[PDB]
Amino acid sequence: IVEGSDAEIGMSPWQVMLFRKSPQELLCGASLISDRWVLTAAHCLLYPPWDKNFTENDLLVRIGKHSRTRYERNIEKISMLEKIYIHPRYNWRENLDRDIALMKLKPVAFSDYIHPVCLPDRETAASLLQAGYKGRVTGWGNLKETGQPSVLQVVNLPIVERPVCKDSTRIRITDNMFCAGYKPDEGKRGDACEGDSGGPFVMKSPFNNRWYQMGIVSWGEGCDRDGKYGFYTHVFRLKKWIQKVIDQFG
Amino acid sequence: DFEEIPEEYLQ
Amino acid sequence: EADCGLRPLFEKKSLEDKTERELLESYI
Ligand SMILES: *[C@@H]1O[C@H](CO)[C@@H](O)[C@H](O)[C@H]1NC(C)=O
Ligand SMILES: CN(C)S(=O)(=O)Nc1ccc(Cl)cc1
Ligand code: NA
Ligand code: NA
Repeated sequence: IVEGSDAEIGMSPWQVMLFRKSPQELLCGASLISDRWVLTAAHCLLYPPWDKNFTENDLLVRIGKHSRTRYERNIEKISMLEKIYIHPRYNWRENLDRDIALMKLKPVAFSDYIHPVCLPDRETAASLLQAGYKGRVTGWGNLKETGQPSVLQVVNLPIVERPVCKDSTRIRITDNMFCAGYKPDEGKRGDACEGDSGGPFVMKSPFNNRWYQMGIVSWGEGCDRDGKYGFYTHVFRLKKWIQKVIDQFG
Repeated sequence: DFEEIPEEYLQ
Repeated sequence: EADCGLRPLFEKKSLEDKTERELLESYI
């Protein structure tokens, strides 16, 4: 996260770290959506242009963390993966359309540090996914494009008007994406960066005071560049697939 | 860079 | 979950984090 700040303890208890077993390293962010299910970006698991195609046994998830590099004894919990599910129409060939995946875990025990985020209903999505409305992005990714944080970072960023998103890039933007970030004239800054992808973009509903995951950190062009925006998987738009997977395999 | 995690999670 | 999105160290205790108000103020 560029131009963010250190998270408070327990601020993002749905945060998950996707961790490579060997070599031991941070791969991506992710989020806890129930005691047995973790949501992330498909490209964190499958990206053939970079020869990436992880199997369950290649990976762990680390839940409850704050420190990036520390083993947080008696706080974090480390879970093995039972199964990965990638969206069947994830477009790794072109533009990362439908950049979403689920990982089924044993259940993790909830605690002060470990708690699931909500997934949006149609109405919460319609109400909150508006240009100018801010969400929150969290992760352990790099602090700048060109270094790495001690603890989880947080930044709040406004959703951007779709034509501005489209006009910022040559990539084809779809309805399964939204973009967020400040404009050059807005002064404030901030973005996801390398290692943040797969993590959550959340909003706190003013109606029921719950946190909802509206987006997944999907892609960008550099980090925190003027005139560029971060792109996020539109979780609500893909929720029927999420439910189908959990209903079938949960 | 990362602190070793308990061996039980790598079995 | 019925309890989703309510943080033990924040909403459950009626404590506000340092920047959530920025989000609320944007929901205009
Ligand atoms: C990824 O790996 C699985 C299992 O080895 C394989 O069956 C699948 O076809 C691969 N997907 C791509 C796009 O290469
Ligand atoms: C350009 N990327 C590979 S990055 O360095 O991770 N930057 C980035 C910026 C924004 C978003 Cl949403 C996702 C990724
Ligand atoms: Na364009
Ligand atoms: Na920018």
